[PDB]
Amino acid sequence: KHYGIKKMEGHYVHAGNILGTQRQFRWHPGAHVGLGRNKCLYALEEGIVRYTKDVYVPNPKNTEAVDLVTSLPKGAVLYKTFVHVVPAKPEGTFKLVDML
Amino acid sequence: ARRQAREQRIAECMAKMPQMIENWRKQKRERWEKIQADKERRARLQAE
Amino acid sequence: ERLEKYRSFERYRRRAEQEARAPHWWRTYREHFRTQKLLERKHFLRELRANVEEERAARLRTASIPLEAVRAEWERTCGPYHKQRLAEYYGLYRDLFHGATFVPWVPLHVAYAVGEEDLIPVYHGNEVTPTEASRAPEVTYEADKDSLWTLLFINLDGHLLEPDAEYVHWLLTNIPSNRVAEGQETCPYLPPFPARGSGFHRFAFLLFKQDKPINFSEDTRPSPCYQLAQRTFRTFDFYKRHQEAMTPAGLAFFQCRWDDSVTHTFHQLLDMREPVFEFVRPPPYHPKQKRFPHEQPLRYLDRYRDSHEPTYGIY
Amino acid sequence: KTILVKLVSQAGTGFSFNHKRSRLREKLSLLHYDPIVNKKVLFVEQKKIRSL
Amino acid sequence: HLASADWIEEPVRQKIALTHKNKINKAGELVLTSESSRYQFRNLAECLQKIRDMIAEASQVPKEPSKEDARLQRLRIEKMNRERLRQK
Amino acid sequence: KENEAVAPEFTNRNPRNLELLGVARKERGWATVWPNREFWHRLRVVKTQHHVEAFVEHLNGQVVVSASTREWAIKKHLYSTRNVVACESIGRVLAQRCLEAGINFMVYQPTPWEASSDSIKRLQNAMTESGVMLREPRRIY
Amino acid sequence: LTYCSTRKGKRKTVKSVVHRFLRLHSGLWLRRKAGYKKKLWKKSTARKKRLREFVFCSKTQSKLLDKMTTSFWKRRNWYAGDPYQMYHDRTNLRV
RNA sequence: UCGGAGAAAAUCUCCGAAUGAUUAUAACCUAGACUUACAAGUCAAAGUAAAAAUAUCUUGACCCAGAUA
Ligand SMILES: [Mg+2]
Ligand SMILES: [Mg+2]
Repeated sequence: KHYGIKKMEGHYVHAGNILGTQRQFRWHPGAHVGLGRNKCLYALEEGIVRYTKDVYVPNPKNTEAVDLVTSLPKGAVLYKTFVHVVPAKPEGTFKLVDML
Repeated sequence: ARRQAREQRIAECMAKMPQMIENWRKQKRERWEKIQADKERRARLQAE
Repeated sequence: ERLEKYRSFERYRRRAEQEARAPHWWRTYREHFRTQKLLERKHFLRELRANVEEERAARLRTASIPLEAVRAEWERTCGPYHKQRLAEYYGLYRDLFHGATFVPWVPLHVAYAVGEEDLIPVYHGNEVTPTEASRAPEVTYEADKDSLWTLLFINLDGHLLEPDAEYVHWLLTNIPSNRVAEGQETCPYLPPFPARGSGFHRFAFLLFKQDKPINFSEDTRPSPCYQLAQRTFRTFDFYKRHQEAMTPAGLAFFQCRWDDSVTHTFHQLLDMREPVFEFVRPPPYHPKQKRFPHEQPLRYLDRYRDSHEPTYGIY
Repeated sequence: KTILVKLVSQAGTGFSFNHKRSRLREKLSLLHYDPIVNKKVLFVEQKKIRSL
Repeated sequence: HLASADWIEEPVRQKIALTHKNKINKAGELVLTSESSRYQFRNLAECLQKIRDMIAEASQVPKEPSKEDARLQRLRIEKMNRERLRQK
Repeated sequence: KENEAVAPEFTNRNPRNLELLGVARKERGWATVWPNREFWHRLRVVKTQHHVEAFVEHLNGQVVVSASTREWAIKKHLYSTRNVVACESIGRVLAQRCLEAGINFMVYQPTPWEASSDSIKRLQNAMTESGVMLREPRRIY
Repeated sequence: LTYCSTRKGKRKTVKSVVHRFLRLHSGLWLRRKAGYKKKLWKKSTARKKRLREFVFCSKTQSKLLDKMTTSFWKRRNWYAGDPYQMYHDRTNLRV
């Protein structure tokens, strides 16, 4: 219950944090965003939350998605909503340990 | 004595473990064989 | 219904990829994160097509292509354009010349001699150990006669003290034509000295087109120079001084890790203790400690402790 | 309908874990991780715990 | 000073110098440190102990190469590419 | 000694420094989309109607090494732009350039039919012989 | 609660707290999770892991337990080899 | 008592669960979070270990009695 957006766009998120909960795929995992068993979306890197539309391409193996995707109007393609976390720090830095 | 008796029993059981696992792996293989032995190997054979 | 259907995953995939690159009103991931020559080419193609043996090998999937000839052809025909990218990729342009881009033209060649006829070609992005580069390499670029030139070696990333700097391993000046022994040795050759645990330092070999003989007295260095501090150098200032008579025409860069020879360089001639660097990550994030960590496991108290040993205070 | 059984490791350890089987299906046996041995070993049904 | 020190036997000294070159100062002395406790008694203990391990591992031949760690694979794979390119 | 002076913090500017160390970040999301983007480099092989192209591109979208049969030098020695041999030959050329740039570890994401294609298998054979690794190592945390 | 006993005139400990919770000298209380030994066959592996843990109590729960026990249960105990020796004090706590 | 659908979140309109079969047998440990009066309930990077990644689809406390080791 209480499915919704736990973190809104622009917020400084720390790793592991949960961004949104959903019974069905209202949003899809984006960049540096993980997917949970229950389909909740959590931050894989500390950063800033960003929502953006993007084209949807499914795994070749799944029959339902390849069939639906294939049977689309040549002109255009369907889209989806994605959630991304923008990493805000470098992985690490080099420091002087000792002079020998 | 308890530890040695505990250790030795594990060693004997573990020593024979590969053979038993192979057998268990073997059986399930034949079990599945029978599944397709008639699902397609015989049932469809007549459906031709 | 009027429009046809893709009927193939590949056709949809290619269409989707192109659309993402195109700009859009809505936010997207990318925002946040002559004639005679042609006739000659066609004639060769017809000759190759006419050859039955070539067709026979192709239909037998036994044919092969000589990489050696293609490599030479690639360098002459379109190699510089690719060479420009690998310079852009590594950021050479955005570092040496503050974002100015110069297309390389001369197919410059460098190789380090190892004992005997086993030359290590220094291409773009190659990996060369400091040990091999102990001595200066052979440079050949077919300058042709009556062709003044100048050669420069630079490490880009270094200068332990100064971040925005770049040492000059050696600068030959007034190089007349292909031959390089005639260049004025403004700076002797220093062996590569990438500090331990500092990653991959990228070294580049750049050549400028020398219009008129200019004495680089302000650039000459006391030979031998083992006072590393003096090797401080920044291309932009140097090029700006001589930009009138200096225009770059060649590139060649390798990246090298630390090696035992580096210890020799720091001690024997640099005459100083070698620095050691280690990759240090920031400490992990913990929410502010609470007096009552409700519903949190016993591990909670360990997260905020400094010493792993017991203390006894007044006891 | 189904029953709760106790699969016991045949590696000589006393490690056991509970599983479910259908009253009709034959006696069960599975490969499972034994922490004491730190290896996969056969677990064979020895006893019923309850009928669930 | 590794070489000058006579309590260590000469064959061991040569092996130690090669294996643990990174810990040898410009003066030729072998500098090892520890900062793992608030007690200097304990700190010195590992320093002294590490010396003992060095002698033993240098005294005893490590014949086993063991499995190749992913870092060794990366070093080996990248090293192999150098030869191919170096073939000129 | 002025020589001994060293800044406490190093500032290694080499863009490929962390990636070569293996410690740089890779995108780990896109679980519901194909293909995954947890790659430092990617190989995209596109078979056009008459031509076959191969690229190596970073996550940021800048191509590094490009080998295409449209290039003049390859064509003069290449019988037919679209062929199994052409796919095998272009792979060899791409490898040497990739070796030249120092790109030893790469990620290839073929489709099921594309993976089964004999030409793609032959192309990967050439890359394996050259020593270009089609699978990158996992990140270091 | 017994506030004034007939014999000794003191408060009395509620021995249901003493048999369920551990008090750290700093002021915290540890407990188990209800149901951690019940119907383990139908509980998920992640659920069982959460149940096995030792957990802290809230401020109001700790305030209640302090009322229900006497001072003797709040003293500093010097047990040799205690496995909670390091958890009896707070470190780097600004609050 | 809890879950699913509508009204649309206050009372109203409807269906189901006190599981079921499948199975690759699904480990230990540990950042950060969701939910929540309490209690119970969710998701999960990193590390290690097994194997050669995967469990897929659709619920009752404490006490007190047991069972085996
Ligand atoms: Mg609670
Ligand atoms: Mg993990």
